[PDB]
Amino acid sequence: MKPPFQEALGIIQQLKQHGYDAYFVGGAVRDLLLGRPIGDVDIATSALPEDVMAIFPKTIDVGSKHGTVVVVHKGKAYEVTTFKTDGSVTFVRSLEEDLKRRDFTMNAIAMDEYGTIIDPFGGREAIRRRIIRTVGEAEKRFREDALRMMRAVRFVSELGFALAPDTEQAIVQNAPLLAHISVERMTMEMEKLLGGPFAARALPLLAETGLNAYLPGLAGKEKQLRLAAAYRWPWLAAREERWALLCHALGVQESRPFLRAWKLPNKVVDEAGAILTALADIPRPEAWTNEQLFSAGLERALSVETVRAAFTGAPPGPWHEKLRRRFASLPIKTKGELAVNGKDVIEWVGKPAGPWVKEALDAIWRAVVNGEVENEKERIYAWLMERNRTREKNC
Amino acid sequence: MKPPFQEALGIIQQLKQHGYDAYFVGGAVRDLLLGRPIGDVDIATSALPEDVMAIFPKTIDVGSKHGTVVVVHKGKAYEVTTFKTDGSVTFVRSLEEDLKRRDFTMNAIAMDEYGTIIDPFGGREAIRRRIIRTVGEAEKRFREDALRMMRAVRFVSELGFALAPDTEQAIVQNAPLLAHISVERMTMEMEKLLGGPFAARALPLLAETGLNAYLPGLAGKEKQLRLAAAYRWPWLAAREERWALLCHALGVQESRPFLRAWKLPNKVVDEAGAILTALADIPRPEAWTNEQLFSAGLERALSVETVRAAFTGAPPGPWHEKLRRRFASLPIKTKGELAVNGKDVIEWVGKPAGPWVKEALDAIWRAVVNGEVENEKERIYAWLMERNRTREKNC
Ligand SMILES: Nc1ncnc2c1ncn2[C@@H]1O[C@H](COP(=O)(O)OP(=O)(O)OP(=O)(O)O)[C@@H](O)[C@H]1O
Ligand SMILES: Nc1ncnc2c1ncn2[C@@H]1O[C@H](COP(=O)(O)OP(=O)(O)OP(=O)(O)O)[C@@H](O)[C@H]1O
Ligand SMILES: [Mg+2]
Ligand SMILES: [Mg+2]
Ligand SMILES: [Mg+2]
Ligand SMILES: [Mg+2]
Repeated sequence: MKPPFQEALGIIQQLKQHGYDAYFVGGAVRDLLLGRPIGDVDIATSALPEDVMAIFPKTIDVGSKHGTVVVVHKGKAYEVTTFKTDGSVTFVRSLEEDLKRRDFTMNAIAMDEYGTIIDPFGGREAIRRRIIRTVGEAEKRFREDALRMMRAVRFVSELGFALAPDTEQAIVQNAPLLAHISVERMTMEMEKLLGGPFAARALPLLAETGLNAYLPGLAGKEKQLRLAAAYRWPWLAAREERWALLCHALGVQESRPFLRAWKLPNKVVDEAGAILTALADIPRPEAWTNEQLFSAGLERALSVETVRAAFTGAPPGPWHEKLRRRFASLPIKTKGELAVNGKDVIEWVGKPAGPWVKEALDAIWRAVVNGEVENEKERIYAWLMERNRTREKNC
Repeated sequence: MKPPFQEALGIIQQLKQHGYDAYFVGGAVRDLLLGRPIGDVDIATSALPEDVMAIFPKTIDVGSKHGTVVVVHKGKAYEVTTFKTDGSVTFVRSLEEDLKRRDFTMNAIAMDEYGTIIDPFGGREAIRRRIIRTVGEAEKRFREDALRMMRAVRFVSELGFALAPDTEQAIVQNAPLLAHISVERMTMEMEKLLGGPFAARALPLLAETGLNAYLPGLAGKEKQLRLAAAYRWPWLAAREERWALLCHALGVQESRPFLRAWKLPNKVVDEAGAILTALADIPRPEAWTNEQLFSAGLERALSVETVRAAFTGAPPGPWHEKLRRRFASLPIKTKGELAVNGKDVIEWVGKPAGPWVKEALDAIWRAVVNGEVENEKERIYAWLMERNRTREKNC
């Protein structure tokens, strides 16, 4: 009894004591056997949602309508779900029927309270071989829920299994069925897929299967998805870093409409574009300017250098370290640190408030950051006063 | 900082550090002030669902569509919700706007990370006075969401506050609007209502307001709901015990269609009926038979005696204790313990399998339970053999 299951045992044990019968199901079982770090623990049972909610003190009703109830047990959330047959939903008492309806054999294993693997579909066998194979007829399953095809690919990215020959074939043959699946759902698969350790060969697969060109903005980018195999994807440590690089590798022109079409939240779309733009604007790591670094703020500069690294092969290590150093010597680090205020500039220049003020303050921060003048009132004043009779001597 | 809020502080503190601003809202603030045991802590914030989900490691998406996200923090689930204006939903940045849309002034208080009470609608006053008053126009609020009326009454039951004269008036004037609210939602209110410490006066209230007779099966039971005031409701310790007694007190004829019309889950409807039935079959605590006790199993017998107690005024103490004792001396406690098997009876009586076998086994368990014969094979055999030549001497 490995620690992730050890603590979830309470749940099974209690469902059993009320005469129910429950099992560990899902990736966690897969992971355990595969030797992976264990993902998160799910419990399937013969108990119906209102029974689960009656037995355990804290329960969250996530979706009891399709069998699932969240149980908070000794401090964590677990998803407990009644055994079901995938049509509205029908509940049963057969664990075997509940496994039959699961996507791939690896995912279709179960473990009992005593640690016994129950594996009626040869998932264990598929794990030894490292194969993603559909439970039952590859074709039928994908018709039932086209999204399964997407998962199959991401699983390739996540575990470096290979697609079974006939399962793969089914995908190309059943590609179209995707555009019936709501974007949101595809996005979370894509995101996982990009963060796969094997992302490097999952992107190409996205092309050699029919899946490309039913995914948003991946219309005929087949050439592009193949050359993607050369990108050092796994050093991307962040969501934005990922999307950014995806764009860069697909030669995406305007980041905004694309990342939007994927229904990613605004802040991510923005930040990804930010990185992307910075990267167009700084073509070499030495090229960073106090200005642009200040402008970008340490984090994003770092991400830029990481995304660059994932494209070049040059580890970001040394740059990240110089950026960290530079940033911490920037005479000011935010605009709010500026020792001088918009209203000061007004009193000094005898001009009424307006759009010239921004321009002033802008020229000032830059001058402070470039260290042309200290961040102190008296010295900016002189600086500004003297630079206003220079604009007179020029035109 | 009381312990319920102490641990939730983290959530606020983090939302604030990302520059958001969040408050403790809801019953828990009310509870705190009223001096009650604190119900469960909720957080309202200016941050949007996707921000909350971004900041906190474990999050459950219960309903981000209307602003709510559950955050698992240091081992508990908390409901975090973006400030909103009740129409689709509009998110704002005003805490004041978010409180304005809540049901009653007691429920519309707020507390900040430093323990400051923010109370723009005089909830604090309404607590001092012990009054349920609508936030804003009593009439308008009930039109917006008729369920509010139900809550007001259950809160009466839960806190012993009185309804404000004009709020009450609004209920009678706006009673009809209930039949637009789905039963399920009324059921959970009713259930709380029945388990109030003041249930004794909430049920009558249900009648003196127009609410009665838009609640299922409470058509013109006005007379009955008033006399309900005399029932010792607060000793009912269980859901079934409650419904049971509610039936008994409404003179409900057939338990089953009634409890069903309330959409309670089946096991409850069943068990309630069980208790109710046993109660019609045993009119005095002394009257319990080894038979009927064995037939009911300790739990239910106890529940019967408690439901009786709530109707009579005689404390169930002594009976509960004798039942516990009797049940633990029942020669067998389940039908499975019987020392003799259906197939034994066939071999013994030379008759083919069939419906007479049940009848035999039935007569046997009863005889064991009544202690007419030991629960042992050899002795049941004789008992049965000798009782089969008695049915010959009789007809
Ligand atoms: N689209 C689907 N069709 C059939 N079964 C599915 C589908 N999606 C999920 N499942 C089943 O339920 C589980 C889904 O859980 P989930 O997708 O969270 O984790 P997992 O696939 O097991 O691994 P991971 O934790 O990495 O995501 C799978 O184990 C599989 O049994
Ligand atoms: N129908 C409604 N109309 C307006 N506001 C509501 C409504 N239902 C709930 N609320 C608001 O949200 C909170 C709902 O919390 P909830 O019903 O869970 O607990 P509570 O009423 O505050 O007290 P308790 O924990 O005992 O139930 C209330 O405090 C109130 O602010
Ligand atoms: Mg999983
Ligand atoms: Mg978990
Ligand atoms: Mg509450
Ligand atoms: Mg809580």
